Amino acid sequence: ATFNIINNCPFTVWAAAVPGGGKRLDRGQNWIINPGAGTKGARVWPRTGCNFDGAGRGKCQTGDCNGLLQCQAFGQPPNTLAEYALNQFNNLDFFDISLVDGFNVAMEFSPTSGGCTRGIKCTADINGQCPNELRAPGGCNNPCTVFKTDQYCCNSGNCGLTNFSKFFKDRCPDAYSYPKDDQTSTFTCPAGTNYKVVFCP
Repeated sequence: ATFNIINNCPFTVWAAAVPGGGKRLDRGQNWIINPGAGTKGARVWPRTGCNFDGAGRGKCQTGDCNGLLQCQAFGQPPNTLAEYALNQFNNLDFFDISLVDGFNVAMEFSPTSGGCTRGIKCTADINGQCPNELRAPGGCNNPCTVFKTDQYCCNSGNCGLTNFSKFFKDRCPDAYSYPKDDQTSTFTCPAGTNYKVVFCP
């Protein structure tokens, strides 16, 4: 599996991936990663508002991963997430866009190879429309992050759509809006598919 991570936003985005690291992308720049077979628990995300020194150490306003350009850890919300697990189940990759850790930048997460043709987008103006309760510098947090209750965070295994997850779900129906939003947010492709993650598609 190859992932082509493309910045189509009219501002610099510091792509991040675990596994993969990170890369500063001006508009139109891309970054190709090649996660190992069977990678799981993986993410790709955009970061905005970054200032890094020449060693790649500093801070991002959104999606910061322990202050590194080359991420080895997940990012600080809010950050729009491309999540994937290669060869997760019955020879299928399972992939999704998640807003469970908020939204910073619009995203497409789609297969590029001919064996899979259905992908995922989240392109609404979530930052502009974000509930004031959820706003954070550079983005729009999920209520689980903000309020940290079972109702939003699903630790008990029960939860559902809430007013604040519905904000996201109405706008990006194909993305996870809350942890257990599986039924309408789980995408699959045959193992061996290649993908793209596009910021501001």
